[PDB]
Amino acid sequence: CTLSAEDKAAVERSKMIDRNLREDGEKAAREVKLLLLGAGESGKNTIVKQMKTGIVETHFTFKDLHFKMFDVGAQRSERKKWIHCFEGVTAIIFCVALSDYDLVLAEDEEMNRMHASMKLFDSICNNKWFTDTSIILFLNKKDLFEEKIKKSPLTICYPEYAGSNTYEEAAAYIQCQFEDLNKRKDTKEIYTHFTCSTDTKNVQFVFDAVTDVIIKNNLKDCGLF
Amino acid sequence: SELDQLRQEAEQLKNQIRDARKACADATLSQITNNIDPVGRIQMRTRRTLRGHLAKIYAMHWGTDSRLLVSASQDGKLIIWDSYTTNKVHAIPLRSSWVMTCAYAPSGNYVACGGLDNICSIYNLKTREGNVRVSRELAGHTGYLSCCRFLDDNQIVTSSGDTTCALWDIETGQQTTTFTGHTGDVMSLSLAPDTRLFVSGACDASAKLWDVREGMCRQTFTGHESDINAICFFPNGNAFATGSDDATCRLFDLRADQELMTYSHDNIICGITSVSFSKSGRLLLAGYDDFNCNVWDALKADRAGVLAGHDNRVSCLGVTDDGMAVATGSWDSFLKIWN
Amino acid sequence: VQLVESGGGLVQPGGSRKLSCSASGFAFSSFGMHWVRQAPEKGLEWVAYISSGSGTIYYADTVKGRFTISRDDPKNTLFLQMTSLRSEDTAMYYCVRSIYYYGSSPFDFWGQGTTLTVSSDIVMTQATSSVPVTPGESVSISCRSSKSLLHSNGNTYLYWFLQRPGQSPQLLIYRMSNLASGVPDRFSGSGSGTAFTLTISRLEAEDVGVYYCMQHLEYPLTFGAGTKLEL
Amino acid sequence: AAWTAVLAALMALLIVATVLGNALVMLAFVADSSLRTQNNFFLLNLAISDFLVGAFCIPLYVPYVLTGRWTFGRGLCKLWLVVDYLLCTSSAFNIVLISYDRFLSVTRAVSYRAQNGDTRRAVRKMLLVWVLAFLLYGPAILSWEYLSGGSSIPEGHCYAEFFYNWYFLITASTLEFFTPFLSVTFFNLSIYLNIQRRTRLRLDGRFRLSRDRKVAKSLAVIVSIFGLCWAPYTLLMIIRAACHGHCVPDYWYETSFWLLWANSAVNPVLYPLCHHSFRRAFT
Amino acid sequence: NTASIAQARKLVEQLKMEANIDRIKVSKAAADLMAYCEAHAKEDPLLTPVPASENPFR
Ligand SMILES: NCCc1c[nH]cn1
Repeated sequence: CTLSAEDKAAVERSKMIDRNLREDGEKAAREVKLLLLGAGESGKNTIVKQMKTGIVETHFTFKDLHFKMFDVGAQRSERKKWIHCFEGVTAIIFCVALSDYDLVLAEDEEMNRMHASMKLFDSICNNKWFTDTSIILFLNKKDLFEEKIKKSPLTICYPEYAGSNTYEEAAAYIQCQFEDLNKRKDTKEIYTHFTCSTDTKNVQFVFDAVTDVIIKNNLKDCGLF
Repeated sequence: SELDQLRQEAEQLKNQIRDARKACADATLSQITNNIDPVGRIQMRTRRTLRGHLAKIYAMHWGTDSRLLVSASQDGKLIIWDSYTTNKVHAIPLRSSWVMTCAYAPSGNYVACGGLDNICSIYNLKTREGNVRVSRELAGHTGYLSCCRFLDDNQIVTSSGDTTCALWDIETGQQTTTFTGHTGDVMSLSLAPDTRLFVSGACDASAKLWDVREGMCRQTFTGHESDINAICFFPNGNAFATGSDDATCRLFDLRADQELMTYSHDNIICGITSVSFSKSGRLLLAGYDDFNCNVWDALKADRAGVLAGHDNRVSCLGVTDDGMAVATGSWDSFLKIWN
Repeated sequence: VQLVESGGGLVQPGGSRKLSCSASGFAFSSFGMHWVRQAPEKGLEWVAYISSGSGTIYYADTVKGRFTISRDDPKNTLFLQMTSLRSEDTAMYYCVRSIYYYGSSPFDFWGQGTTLTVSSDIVMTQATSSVPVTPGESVSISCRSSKSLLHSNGNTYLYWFLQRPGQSPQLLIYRMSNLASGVPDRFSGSGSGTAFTLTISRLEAEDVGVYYCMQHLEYPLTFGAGTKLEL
Repeated sequence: AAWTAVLAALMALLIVATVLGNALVMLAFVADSSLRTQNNFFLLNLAISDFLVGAFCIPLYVPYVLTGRWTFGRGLCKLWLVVDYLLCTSSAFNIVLISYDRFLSVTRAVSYRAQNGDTRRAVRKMLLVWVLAFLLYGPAILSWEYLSGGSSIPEGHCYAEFFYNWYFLITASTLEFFTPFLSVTFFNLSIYLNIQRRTRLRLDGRFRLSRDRKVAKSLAVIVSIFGLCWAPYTLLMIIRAACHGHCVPDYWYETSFWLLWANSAVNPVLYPLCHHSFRRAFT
Repeated sequence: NTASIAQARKLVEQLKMEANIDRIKVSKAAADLMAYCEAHAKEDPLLTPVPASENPFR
């Protein structure tokens, strides 16, 4: 009543912009946001191949679910700054190569390529920003792991490991070491899996993991838990 | 041998600089401004409430008309706001959903945002087709762009997560001048009122003065003990203030090259994300991570007001050129104005 | 930005005809559409208007109930349906685009036009009809209104248009004090209260035609008689 | 009688307690901005209905039992009848809607996430349910008095409308308690089966096992408290038509009328228990 | 490592360049800040003084 003719149309334009922003937010709310993380030589291409600038994004659809992965492996800076920008994602897809047990980093040091992934895994798990976000661990290069342990013992990376030098026995000890880094067992749960090369299981494991986390989260906002 | 020689020479130079800084100190700001009357308890109230964003807000910048302001959020849109009628002027869909900085041209025709994609996109608000279009994208950086401020329509200074700052030419899209004096991630930059100098803050707990023409570093400050996330020039341009995660704010002058005053409180444990000055420089507003905002008297280093309108970490803070309005952003998708 | 209009011609009284406009080169959805017609002798009168979003439709008092205006956003085409045409429906209709926001310039583009021949409102009146100023001398075009066009916001919703001989109208100064895009600094004017003036300086040969005025404080938009400068 | 005054005081204490609990839920919602989910709104609507039914019906029915007769002239009580019945059916349909939403939570996993936090659908559903229960219960008993016209005593009558009837009560009981009970039981059983199958598939292909037990006991209590209270009242009104006053025990029907209130008295704690927002707002 | 030598020499040159600047006393800068604040505090800012009938706040 107290507005002019040009103001009453600006109000309508603002209302249309508000109507568009609301539908854009409702459309972006039906999408799954997954943070893709990994140390050096962690064989990331495994899942990226099956699913098909500083931050790279990949968008695929599987079983009427719009997944969006955001690779941050090309960002070489302080993680503390950009780590909070991903608060609220569904789950994290971390990758650890199994052939790193007897390899050293680019800088010749006592630090092993397998322990380097353990340091990054413990950090992202204990971050204050990531408290209830689950982790989907993909152990890459399962084939080369079996061949190398036959020629060289596992005592290089894990000297206290006393057991039979086989594929299943050695891989099980490595899996326990990464799963024991999770201090908060109650709030968050790790999902370990082996990267199938020829098979398409990887995309299926993420589907089972994402739907499981959503069910575990939908009940948290309904009063059952 | 040679490494130790160069290190001891650098240490001797640093000791000489420190002696020159300490010897040229007669008194502190508290002794000079002792007889100054206090501002008094300042009480502000929310005059306008903007609720157009659907995600966390990281940046907010005012225009030269004191009525239009731009805000960046994680939803992927840039919104022009009307502070007097709570209306939206333009909606700019962003290509990258992660943005941490926004700028407004002094003429009022261009808006630039940064982000984690290492690309600064120039948007033209005044078009002959009635739609915001991308003018030029600046991808000559290898780190996340954390701040950007327009020197003029064709020249914009953009600081990124890499140790190298840059000066750009929008018409050519080239890096004219590179500043390679920092050893850490640069979080924020503050242009001088004369648009000839600017002070940048980095995560190495140090600030450095730069020149737009020569591209060299003139002065270095090391008062803070943590990563400096916010910076702001005094209205005269004689000084500037910073803010780190050490729950302390300090005022660094450009003529004395020493810390004048410090702003810290015992009940403050959170960091500083935004810092801005009033039109006259008598009041200082800083953004805290304790879900609230505080006002500090620059001359007396005393708390004048406490704003608690937001319910999340207060990411950004801006003051109009006139001083007739003060807006504050936060991770809570609600914008408010105080006066 | 090009607005092409077609669909007009000779129609007997009592029939019906439809006009269409082809919009291209801009966002048709974000721009509101206006309808202005010009009598064969002189005079402009607003006929219809629709806002962005197929809402806020307004009509003129003379053609109330007989005209229907619709816009198609996907095809960027404007429609206008006429029924029960009378002897007054003899005017060339010019399609106008407008957008409303802070700093916007409504009525910034005018189409070429389409001919049509059939066999409490603010009133703008000006006695001056012709000006004998020779090329190279300053000119002054004054207009008056029935009431103050100033609003509580502080803006005076006054518009100035120039229709050169054999050309479409063009916006020179909007809001009383602001200049449109593509207009030289020669055209300028400032007026308060109910009296306004347009002070053209360094008159050129191209700056000829009929200068109109319009108020946008309230609807219906009403134009004025206008002054036709001679060269 | 002998201890009746003491009993009246105990009943009064219960009225105070229920209103206070509902008030606390209202206060938590007002103080905390984060209570903006479709579910929280449903729980609040349930708390609103609980406070309404309590503060309206109980203080009006108290003098009815105090003096053994209605303390006003006729027509005053019909309002009590309609509001009591309206708010009771509203609470029933509200718990039904909450059970349906919880069933859709585990079943519709991905699509429920976006639709929550949207308040328009929640408001529309809460309103539709309320107006439906109102139009179902109120006008019928309101117009049956004008239709029949049977008024036994100005003070002793108006206990209910058309109380001594088999058809109407046997029809209303199925809609008010039997379908709600069946729906809640089916939803809880389906949720338990789905979550146990999920846990078994995750274990085959701990702390989660403790959660399973938590959800199992919680879903079993919410269906039992609603069942153990509403069933006797719905069963007693049906047998009332069979034996017209012959069956009537000493004060069992009177306690049963209060037993349905005991469900509403213990309701806001159990069923409108916010998932984790009330735990934060309680501090 | 010649790279470290070059980096240290560049650092030494930068320190020498930054050491030639002329510094003023803290008292002079404080007095200038006080003057600039008190000068433009009467009518320019709308924060410390709160006038009425001209503020667009409502
Ligand atoms: N229709 C439920 C009857 C009732 C209400 N209050 C007590 N009993």
